[PDB]
Amino acid sequence: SQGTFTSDYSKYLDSRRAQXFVQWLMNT
Repeated sequence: SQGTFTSDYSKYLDSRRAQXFVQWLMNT
């Protein structure tokens, strides 16, 4: 099963996506 490295990397990717969304929400 995915270890801490892979799971933490996925949380990092999720953080990038969520920040992506934050930016989109402000865009016009």
